[PDB]
Amino acid sequence: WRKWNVKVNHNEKRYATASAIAATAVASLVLARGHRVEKIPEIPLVVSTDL
Amino acid sequence: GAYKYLEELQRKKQSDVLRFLQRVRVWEYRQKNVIHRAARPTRPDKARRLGYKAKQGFVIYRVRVRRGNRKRPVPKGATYGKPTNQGVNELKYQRSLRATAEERVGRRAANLRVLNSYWVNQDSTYKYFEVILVDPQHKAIRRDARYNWICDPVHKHREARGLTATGKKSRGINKGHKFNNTKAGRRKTWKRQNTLSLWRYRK
Amino acid sequence: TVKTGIAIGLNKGKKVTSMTPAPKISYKKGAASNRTKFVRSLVREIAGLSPYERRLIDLIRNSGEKRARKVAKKRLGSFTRAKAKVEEMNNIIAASRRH
Amino acid sequence: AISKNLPILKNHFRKHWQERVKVHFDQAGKKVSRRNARATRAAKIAPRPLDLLRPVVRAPTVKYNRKVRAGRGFTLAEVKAAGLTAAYARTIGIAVDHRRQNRNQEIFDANVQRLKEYQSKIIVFPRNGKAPEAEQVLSAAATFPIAQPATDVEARAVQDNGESAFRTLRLARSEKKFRGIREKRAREKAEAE
Amino acid sequence: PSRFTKTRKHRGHVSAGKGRIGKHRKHPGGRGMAGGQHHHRINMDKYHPGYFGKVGMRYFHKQQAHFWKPVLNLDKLWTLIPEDKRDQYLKSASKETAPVIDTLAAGYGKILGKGRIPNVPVIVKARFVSKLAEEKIRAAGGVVELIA
RNA sequence: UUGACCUCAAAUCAGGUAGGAGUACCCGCUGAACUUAAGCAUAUCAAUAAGCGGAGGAAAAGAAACCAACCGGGAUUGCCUUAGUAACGGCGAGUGAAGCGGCAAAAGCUCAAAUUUGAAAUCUGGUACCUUCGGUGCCCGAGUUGUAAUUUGGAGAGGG
RNA sequence: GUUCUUUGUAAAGUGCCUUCGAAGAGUCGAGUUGUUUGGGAAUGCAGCUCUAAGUGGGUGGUAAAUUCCAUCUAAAGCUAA
RNA sequence: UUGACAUUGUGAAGAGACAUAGUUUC
Ligand SMILES: [Mg+2]
Ligand SMILES: [Mg+2]
Ligand SMILES: [Mg+2]
Ligand SMILES: [Mg+2]
Ligand SMILES: [Mg+2]
Ligand SMILES: [Mg+2]
Ligand SMILES: [Mg+2]
Ligand SMILES: [Mg+2]
Ligand SMILES: [Mg+2]
Ligand SMILES: [Mg+2]
Ligand SMILES: [Mg+2]
Ligand SMILES: [Mg+2]
Ligand SMILES: [Mg+2]
Ligand SMILES: [Mg+2]
Ligand SMILES: [Mg+2]
Ligand SMILES: [Mg+2]
Ligand SMILES: [Mg+2]
Ligand SMILES: [Mg+2]
Ligand SMILES: [Mg+2]
Ligand SMILES: [Mg+2]
Ligand SMILES: [Mg+2]
Ligand SMILES: [Mg+2]
Ligand SMILES: [Mg+2]
Ligand SMILES: [Mg+2]
Ligand SMILES: [Mg+2]
Ligand SMILES: [Mg+2]
Ligand SMILES: [Mg+2]
Ligand SMILES: [Mg+2]
Ligand SMILES: [Mg+2]
Ligand SMILES: [Mg+2]
Ligand SMILES: [Mg+2]
Ligand SMILES: [Mg+2]
Ligand SMILES: [Mg+2]
Ligand SMILES: [Mg+2]
Ligand SMILES: [Mg+2]
Ligand SMILES: [Mg+2]
Ligand SMILES: [Mg+2]
Ligand SMILES: [Mg+2]
Ligand SMILES: [Mg+2]
Ligand SMILES: [Mg+2]
Ligand SMILES: [Mg+2]
Ligand SMILES: [Mg+2]
Ligand SMILES: [Mg+2]
Ligand SMILES: [Mg+2]
Ligand SMILES: [Mg+2]
Ligand SMILES: [Mg+2]
Ligand SMILES: [Mg+2]
Ligand SMILES: [Mg+2]
Ligand SMILES: [Mg+2]
Ligand SMILES: [Mg+2]
Repeated sequence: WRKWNVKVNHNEKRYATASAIAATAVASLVLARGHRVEKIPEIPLVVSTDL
Repeated sequence: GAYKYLEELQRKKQSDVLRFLQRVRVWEYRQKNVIHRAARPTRPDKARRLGYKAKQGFVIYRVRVRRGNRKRPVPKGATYGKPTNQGVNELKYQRSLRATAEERVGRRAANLRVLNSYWVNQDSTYKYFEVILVDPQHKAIRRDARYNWICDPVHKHREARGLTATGKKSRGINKGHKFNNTKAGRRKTWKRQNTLSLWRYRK
Repeated sequence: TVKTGIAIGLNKGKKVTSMTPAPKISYKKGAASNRTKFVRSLVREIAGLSPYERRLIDLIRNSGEKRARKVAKKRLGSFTRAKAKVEEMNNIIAASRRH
Repeated sequence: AISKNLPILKNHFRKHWQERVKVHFDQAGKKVSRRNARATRAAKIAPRPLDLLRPVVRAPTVKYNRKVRAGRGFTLAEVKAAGLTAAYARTIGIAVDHRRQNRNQEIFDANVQRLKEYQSKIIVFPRNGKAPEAEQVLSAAATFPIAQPATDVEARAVQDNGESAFRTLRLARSEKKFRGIREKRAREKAEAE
Repeated sequence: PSRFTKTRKHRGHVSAGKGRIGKHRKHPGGRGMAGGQHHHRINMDKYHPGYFGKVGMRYFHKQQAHFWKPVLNLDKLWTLIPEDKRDQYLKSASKETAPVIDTLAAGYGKILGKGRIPNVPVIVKARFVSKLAEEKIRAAGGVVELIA
């Protein structure tokens, strides 16, 4: 009966994922994180719906 | 029919005809064994309103049980503990004398199933009961959509578990504010109200 | 009734166009019936009075209805049953040893 | 064992409580299980919905009586008025409650209407076997939602007849309060020899 | 987490921050609320005056609900109308067509008078009012209509 | 003399059934003290441990002698909540539930008490056959001190 | 889904009129003792003594007398989730 | 150990009351 899971306010959860999405633009972050995007066409990288 | 007559007559236990009857019968029983087969209900109107039927695979046993308090056993009255528990002698027992009645004939006829039971008499030493029983492997019973429930295993020794009418009574099984303690059955609801319920996401 | 339509006072509560339900027969679990009247009548005269009933109708004839009630209250459950028992005992008296 | 300026607490942990700790680790499992149960029952239950037409009903007590809410079942009078018997009603996915009573016409009609709508929006396949497969609408609750009845209009004329609300309350409180005492005076002054 | 905790920091000292003289022992002043009228009284009076003894009448089998009656002050009151509609009523403040506010429908049992509503007329439906709430509501040309 | 009945017996009589085990969970019985109260007896630990009888795959509970006091709800069970609250309590230490509301799941019913009386209409068993979890014929038997159909309070029954 | 027997001078549902309308006892309830409960002039359970009625009975969380009101229908019984 | 109540029924004589017919109690 140790606490295993953790409550996080839903809205704070969203703030976080919103921030996280915003950062998937911003090449230097993507670079800093590992990730070999030093020669992708552009960022955000968007691709055909055909995928 | 005559059963309505028998019913009303039976409520006049102070009446001259009935105390003659009470007095002769109660001597006769006391002469017989403490548990004995009864040939036929002696209150046929009572038996049949508790589920009895004059077909084969229905049985009546008459049984006798001592009256009075449960004297707490214990050598010489010694309790070995706190004062609140030093009683020995005004101690009363939570089951009815009729439960004892049932349970003893029930052990005497383990091939049978106790269906129900009723009071017939008493003196100062004993209460006397007739117990009505059903044979769950009699084909007469095993057929019979009305009684073959009693054939399921869930109903073994109902008398030993508090499931006859006497037992549900003493167990306190009744709806309402007066039965909060004892109703979903008391050990179980205690356990309920003393369980710590923790959620993954603590409430 | 009819409720007043406000939130305190005598017939407090919301007004509602109202209906009154068909009676439930349970609700008549008390009632007589020719059969029970007859059978109870008959058994009574088969088996006659009982000891406390016998002391009761003496008490009445010889000591009044108030001292009968007091004793009958002790004998039975309580006071409302004592009222009934004496009443009944009174009618044994009337009907029988009178007219 | 008492110190500092702290609230007095009441932590009932003086019995062998560690023997009755239920941790719901099986929250996810149960949910899944419960979901599978419903999928299963839906399938077994052919095109029938998973639930029964429940009636409208006004909730008990001063606190919730403002709101209206699903009841157990319809009442012999309701069923009758919607033109059916209860034995049949029971087989046609409708809930029937011999215990409930109608004292209230607005609720009675609401309910009868419900039964009309229900009957019109179902189809009852023939007894035989034929089975013209018809696609199951899972709920019935969702299909026939209980709504809260409109009790007025948004704007309207101001009728101020003059006599204050507060004092009507106080007086009404008052009348009640002295009702018995005035009755004793009525009685006692009636026994004017 | 344990990593941020003084007991990691006490490792190596002898007494774990509990002192050499006084020690850390099981239940020095007794357990729980022990001592209340005796060796813990100074703390109990001060911090908890009121604690021992009785006041007032017992009430057997009290059912809160009986007494359910939330308050709303004039303070708010216009809050019980959604804003789009609010401005429409605020301007064109009038008889003939004034807003009906059902304060029971909003879940309130009593209207009270904290302070100042605009001069606009309201029709206020409620179970109870405070003499002031009504006075004020009326001086704007509204009324209270008593419901249940 | 013969033949019943009632009650009571006996059989290596025909066929069956109980025991013991397991026992996490379940239905009951019986029943502590350590402990807490800074001592201690009421209280607490606890309607707990140990002891005893009895079940299942769940058990128990269950179609209201309920809850309410409302515009009333509506079998039972469980979860969230009511609430560390009403209340109990050397009113000390301590203890402590329920009604409403939301949700999981949903399901409802049968006896007794009734003249079939123009027909005991009911049933165990043996037996022969058969299409064998059973059916039919026949025969002993049960049963009127009442076995079927009909009725269960929501009703419902007899007449028209 | 198919297919074969029609069970039947069988069974059931519904509307109006009339008369009926059986409904559980050493129980309910009461005193007292004891135990238990949050349950307090007594929450349940049990022993002993008393022991009902039928427009009755139970309950309505402060004892009692009176008068009403509300609500169920006990002392028998089965039942999946 | 002592009392009351229940187990507990039947006669007869004598006391005891509606207040010198016998229901009732010792
Ligand atoms: Mg036999
Ligand atoms: Mg001991
Ligand atoms: Mg004690
Ligand atoms: Mg089963
Ligand atoms: Mg409790
Ligand atoms: Mg937390
Ligand atoms: Mg706890
Ligand atoms: Mg402890
Ligand atoms: Mg677990
Ligand atoms: Mg559902
Ligand atoms: Mg088909
Ligand atoms: Mg921490
Ligand atoms: Mg760490
Ligand atoms: Mg560190
Ligand atoms: Mg340091
Ligand atoms: Mg340092
Ligand atoms: Mg260090
Ligand atoms: Mg240091
Ligand atoms: Mg320190
Ligand atoms: Mg040290
Ligand atoms: Mg205190
Ligand atoms: Mg405010
Ligand atoms: Mg043999
Ligand atoms: Mg065994
Ligand atoms: Mg104990
Ligand atoms: Mg310990
Ligand atoms: Mg101590
Ligand atoms: Mg100590
Ligand atoms: Mg000590
Ligand atoms: Mg205790
Ligand atoms: Mg044990
Ligand atoms: Mg098994
Ligand atoms: Mg299950
Ligand atoms: Mg079961
Ligand atoms: Mg019923
Ligand atoms: Mg109601
Ligand atoms: Mg319910
Ligand atoms: Mg004190
Ligand atoms: Mg405290
Ligand atoms: Mg306790
Ligand atoms: Mg609900
Ligand atoms: Mg069923
Ligand atoms: Mg009944
Ligand atoms: Mg005990
Ligand atoms: Mg008690
Ligand atoms: Mg009273
Ligand atoms: Mg039965
Ligand atoms: Mg059951
Ligand atoms: Mg003597
Ligand atoms: Mg004897």
